[PDB]
Amino acid sequence: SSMSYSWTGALITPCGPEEEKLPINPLSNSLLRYHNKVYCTTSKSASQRAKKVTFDRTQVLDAHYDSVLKDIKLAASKVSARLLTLQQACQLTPPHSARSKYGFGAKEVRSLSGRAVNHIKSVWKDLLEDPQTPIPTTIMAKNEVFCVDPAKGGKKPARLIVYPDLGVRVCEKMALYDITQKLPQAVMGASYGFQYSPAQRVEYLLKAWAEKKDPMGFSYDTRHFDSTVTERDIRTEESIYQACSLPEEARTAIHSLTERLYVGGPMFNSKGQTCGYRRCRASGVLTTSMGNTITCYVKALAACKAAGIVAPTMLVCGDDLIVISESQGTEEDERNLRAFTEAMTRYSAPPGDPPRPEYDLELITSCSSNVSVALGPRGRRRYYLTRDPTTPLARAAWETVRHSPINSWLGNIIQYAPTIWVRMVLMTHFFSILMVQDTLDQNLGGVNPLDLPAIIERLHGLDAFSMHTYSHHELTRVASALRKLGAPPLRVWKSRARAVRASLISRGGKAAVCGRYLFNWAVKTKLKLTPLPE
RNA sequence: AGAAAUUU
RNA sequence: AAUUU
Ligand SMILES: Nc1ccn([C@@H]2O[C@H](COP(=O)(O)OP(=O)(O)O)[C@@H](O)[C@H]2O)c(=O)n1
Ligand SMILES: [Cl-]
Ligand SMILES: [Mn+2]
Ligand SMILES: [Mn+2]
Ligand SMILES: [Mn+2]
Repeated sequence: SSMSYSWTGALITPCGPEEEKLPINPLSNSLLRYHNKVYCTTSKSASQRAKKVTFDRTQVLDAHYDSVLKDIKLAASKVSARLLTLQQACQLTPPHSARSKYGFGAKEVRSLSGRAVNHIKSVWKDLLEDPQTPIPTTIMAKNEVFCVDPAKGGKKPARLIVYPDLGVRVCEKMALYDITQKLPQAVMGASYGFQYSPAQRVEYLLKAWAEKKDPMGFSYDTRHFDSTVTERDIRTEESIYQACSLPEEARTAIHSLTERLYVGGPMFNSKGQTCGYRRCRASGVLTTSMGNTITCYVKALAACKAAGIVAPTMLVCGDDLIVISESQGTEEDERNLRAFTEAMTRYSAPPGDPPRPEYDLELITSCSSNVSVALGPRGRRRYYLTRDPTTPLARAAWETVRHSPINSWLGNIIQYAPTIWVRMVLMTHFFSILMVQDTLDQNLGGVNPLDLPAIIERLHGLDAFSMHTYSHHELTRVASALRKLGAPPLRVWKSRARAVRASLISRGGKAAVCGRYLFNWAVKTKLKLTPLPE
């Protein structure tokens, strides 16, 4: 029936200028050599993304769907939820949120400027009065950085972002924010993945795995998920929101937002022209993340039920899920995953890469990450979270006039501190750079480099400083990513580490603690590391 | 230059 | 600020 998009043919314009690297990258030309491989998805590529997401959806549901949907509404009934004062909603607006077409931006919104508040009052009135005139949206290409992959296309075309004006964004929050805080958790219980920390994720997966007599695992992801969301899906999303205790005033706002915005509408490029019309998810609305997650969850649990998946333990984050089940033998397991996929396709969530049964936790990737294992100080197995380092390294080398990648190095150092690639490569590079600059005592994205050992202890355990004997998978993949980006191989990073280390120790203070803890892997004379007050 | 979550 | 979807 429904096409996901129609296009006028008007271009998808830039929302400002898109910078390119320079002939010298002084911060990353000692990190890696192959800068030609590091690119940023551009709005020029958006046309290509559009061709790939424009297609015809033919959803076909069934008792398993209907049944899972029922039970989900019985959960929604436990939720009571409130409107949010116009002012509270204003102040959940992020600092840089794109300005309104109507002469005010996020400074005003956030500080409750009167011009902004009246406009928002009027917009909210109009949602209550008019429950049908479609609401215009702006469409734009997301600028992300990646490493080229000649196997998988060369250069990814840019993601499409579609969003209403700022006034509308605030009103969304008024109507729905509280729901976004109660509904998913209530509907999905422990399957709601965003509720967990990475440590909890890892523990959860191991618990699910240990619980089975004979575990089987797999993951799933929908191709161009936002395109695959049907008008009917979005209304079923509404109907699930409504199944809560709500003020009547919310119900009207919800229903109006659904009908005028969420279910579809016209699209304008940044230069103002009509660009096309939309009959699927607009990734840009408040309900993007909750919608996606709940909707993926319905289809997936129905699909599980269709396929025969036994004793499923699920974990869902948007369109990404992991199911750990009781295996029924591999011959049956393959058959059931094929069925799972057929069912998901019928429901309109067709697979990017068709899934496969797995019987080892390391081989299950989801949200671009997987669990892995190394040995700890005493020799116990220590399970942790990791990923292909290709992208983070690529982003580590993204230097332009406007952008510095140092903050990425730090963010990755913290999130993935226990990984061999963070420990040997990123840390080494990061510290090495700040020492030469003489900016160790500086603050980056409100974090003090010299705090890192503490920060890493609070978040990952003291084990993150002594881990050893990384897996074959992990070693292979790291080696292979460095070669792919023209980086030194790990042995060189060993050298650079020793040098940085001694150079850090000789400075004393917290710097020396950094040198001693973050780099104890780099020495044969390995010191006994004690917990840290801070 | 969209939203949310986690981390800080 | 970082990452993810
Ligand atoms: N930057 C992003 C990335 C994903 N998403 C949402 O999450 C969905 C699934 O993410 P994905 O990483 O599998 O990308 P798709 O190719 O499935 O669109 C997208 O279609 C978007 O609706 C988003 O809203 N903003
Ligand atoms: Cl141990
Ligand atoms: Mn997807
Ligand atoms: Mn309604
Ligand atoms: Mn995904």
